[PDB]
Amino acid sequence: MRDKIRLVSSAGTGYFYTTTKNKRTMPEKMEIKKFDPKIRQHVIFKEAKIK
Amino acid sequence: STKNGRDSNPKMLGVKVYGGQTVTAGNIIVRQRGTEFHAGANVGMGRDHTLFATADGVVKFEVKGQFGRRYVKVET
RNA sequence: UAUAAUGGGUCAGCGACUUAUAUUCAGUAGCGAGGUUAACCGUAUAGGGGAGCCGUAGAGAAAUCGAGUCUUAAUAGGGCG
RNA sequence: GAACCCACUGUCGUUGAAAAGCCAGGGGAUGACUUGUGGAUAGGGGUGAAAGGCUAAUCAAGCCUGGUGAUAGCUGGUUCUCCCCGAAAGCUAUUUAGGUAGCGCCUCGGACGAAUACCAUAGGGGGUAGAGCACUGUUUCGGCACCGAUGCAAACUCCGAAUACCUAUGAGUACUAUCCGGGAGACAGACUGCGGGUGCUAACGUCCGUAGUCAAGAG
RNA sequence: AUAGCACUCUGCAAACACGAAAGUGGACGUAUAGGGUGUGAUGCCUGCCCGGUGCUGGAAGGUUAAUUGAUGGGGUUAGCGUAAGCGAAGCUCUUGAUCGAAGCCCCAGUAAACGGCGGCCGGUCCUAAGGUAGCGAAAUUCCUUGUCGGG
RNA sequence: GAUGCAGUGUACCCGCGGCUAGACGGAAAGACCCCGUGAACCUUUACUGCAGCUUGACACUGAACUUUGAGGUUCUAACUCUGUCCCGUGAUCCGGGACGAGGACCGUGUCUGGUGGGUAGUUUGACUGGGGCGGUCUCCUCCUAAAGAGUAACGGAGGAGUACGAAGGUGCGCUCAGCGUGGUCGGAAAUCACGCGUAGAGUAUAAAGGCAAAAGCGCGCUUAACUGCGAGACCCACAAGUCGAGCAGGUACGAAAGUAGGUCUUAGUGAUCCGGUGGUUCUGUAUGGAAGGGCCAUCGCUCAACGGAUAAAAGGUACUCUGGGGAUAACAGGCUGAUACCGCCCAAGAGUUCAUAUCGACGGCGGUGUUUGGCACCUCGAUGUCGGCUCAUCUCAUCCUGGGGCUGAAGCAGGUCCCAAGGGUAUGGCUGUUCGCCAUUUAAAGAGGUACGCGAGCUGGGUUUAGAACGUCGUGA
RNA sequence: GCUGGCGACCAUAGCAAGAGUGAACCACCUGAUCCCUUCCCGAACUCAGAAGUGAAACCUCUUAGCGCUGAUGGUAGUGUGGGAUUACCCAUGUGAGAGUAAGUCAUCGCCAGCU
Repeated sequence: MRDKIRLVSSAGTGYFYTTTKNKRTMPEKMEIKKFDPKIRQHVIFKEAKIK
Repeated sequence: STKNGRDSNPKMLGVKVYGGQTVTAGNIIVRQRGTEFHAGANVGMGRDHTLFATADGVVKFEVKGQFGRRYVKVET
């Protein structure tokens, strides 16, 4: 089925979100703007292994 | 051996506050699977078609409009 | 259950909700913002012995604060007091 | 074929003369034979030409004493008197279904009184009984899938009650309602009427809803 | 149970059994002996299958234990740094390269080892192989009191 | 299934010899059946240990020569001898001494891999019109469900254990399906144009409730599929679950008023424990650190017997045992009467013609309580039997004998129906039989009830304990 | 008394057929230069304008044609008490659906233009 992934803040705070993804239709790494409560700003979040 | 024998848990739907009763803001008026009743004045609608009151007042049911829809509203 | 469901042949004697410790609630008595000693000593139910226990303040996982405290960027809102 | 060693058939005996026998018949009877005395093998061990047989009238693990007053959601029993109140056999969960736990129902104490109920009036939503064919299916006869007549439906509805249920106001009657604590029992129900599923419109049948009686109630 | 038959193990401080050990039986015996297993005088005999499990013999290929401890990463402090921070040695926590047997995987033989000896409509599929002699309504046959003959 | 209840019939009080129909007679807390998170013993490719057997490493354990860390040859001094001789000694034990044969092997201790029903402790679910076999166990939709909510059955029907970075947000924009005309291939039905009536289309997916500000269908830009919360409600044993205006911060789309805390909604799920990863102004066993713990976020369940007994578990008992149940089965009784048997109504037709002498299709209505069944009310601190023997008693739906009506009744016989229960009503062969077939009789060899009459009156051949064998099933018990 | 816009209401108010309206308003109407526009098209959206027409369209009027509304009486059902068990009857209260008579070619409010 759909695999689990983390989206990690690019500000270096360590904050992250979790979501699912279809690996077949989405081979590339995901990148999306999200809110970061640690710095209270919107920044880009990038995909990472959920481990 | 039968292939039947299943059923789902009850959901407790229906009208919770009838015409003439007084409500406070936030009170749930109708629980409904679809939109059998529509939201009138001072009444809001949730993501599952629940109708709730947004102000204090008295509940009132009616039939209105060109489609003959059933409306519920709150009079302050 | 008259039951054709159980038990008793009859009499006399014996035969089954206890004891210790801890805890909670209710009565009752003493003292009362305080109450009370344990082991022990004591020719000993007395008198000494205040270590300790309960009550007198909560919040928070905790460090910490304290009639407030926790969460939160927030003195906003909210939870326990 | 006698003694001796066995135990194939039948009668009797069965609180026997006898906790395995008597009587009449039966088998072996120089052999893998019978028997006396004294020794050896001890309990998950012994011995067994093997039947789980025998091991002191006890054997799919001897007897005795200790652990020991083993554990038993099971069965039985539980002893003097009077006064007041008074249930349940349901829901949920359970290696759970004849056990138990929380809630529902009982009782006692405290707080607090009309916040409670019956009835009248006023407001309100419904999709059942009945009915119908406008949808979904199904049905008969005509005309040309449609048109005219004609029926049916728990999972059809253009319709649609009586009762039930919620709220507000009010007279009269009544220790009513609610909150906080101590103690429970109960969680195998039965029949009758009404509305139904199942069964054959069978059952003192079975499973639900609703009321009465029994349970726990005599005349 | 039995005489007879067969298989198999045992080279003697025998295999095997009892026992914690010492030791004892086997046996004061020595493969024409001793233990285990199956069959059961005698006559005629004793068919096919080594795919499975077991047993026997090979292989040094793959896998793997204790032992060993190469590398890598942390903790701590002398010192270096305005500070952040950096930081040898010494102790210490951890990681785990290399070496490493039997067994197992692999290859053959063995049925008087445990076992197996078919299906679906002459054909076909599938097997390791598809029942030889002899016997058969039987201590084995449901249908069944099969059918025929004798009494 | 009544000596003791109701109605009624009969009956003066009390022994003795006999008898066994009843006192669900006495005897043994049923052994069959089921239950208990009972027991014992047995089996195995159930789970988990251990003995035994076996492998390697280290120690006891030494020396001298070789070859490509390992292998080889030789030696003796550790160690072995259930080999010879001598002494203790009068001794087939034992010890010391002298030889001989072996020898750094064998063997033993610690550690370690393998094998291991030899032995040991245990497990092997529940519901269930008895139990077993079969099916089911959690979630969603409809009906049953009696117009609020809720409501059971091994009642009637269907779905789920997902999908999507767009199929989410926003601004702007657009309406389906069907039929009829014409128009190349092209038609039943591809696309084009124009009309008619009309929600019958669609909504990722099952059904239901919905859907014009469309919740249906396109395009541009985007990440609100955000962080901290949250007045107030619904539902509810708990644990859980659901809706939500509004406030603060940072965003997206619009000129703007504004809309957005995933998708029309209701299924797409798993508590606690134990661990893993990121962050942290928490703690840190003398002190400074650190290890470990806490808090916030997140990962590992067909724990599907889905409130999840353990990290880890199958069978046999006819060799059996204990505590219980008539809460629950097999026999007989009871209720019922689908089935069974018997009777009646209508009558197509058959009967040379003629429905009704005698049969009678398609349909309909009852009776009985002899069959096969349904239920689980009595009995599990016992109601203890398939057939035969002995002895019976009642019913009539009559087998014989008796009396009659009709006849397709010449006579003799026969057929059918009505009345009638006084009496009577076979012996053998085969088989455990009841039954059945067969042989020969008789006026006839009737059908039923009585705990399928009768075992405290007899038997014990069958079934149903423990022994043994064959076929077949199982690895095995 | 007409026209336009925005509401109340949602068929007694709707459909259908027939007939009228150009002074103003509205509607078609001209072309496409700039703003803007079509998965192509000035067809729609948009801009710049009045040479033509009330043809179409929208409004207004007439008609019971289709549709819609709809009594009274009776029948079915039903709460309480009683009598019976193929699901009825009596007392008392309540009372449909269908069908019949009949009705209907709506009625109001705010603002702005023209007579």
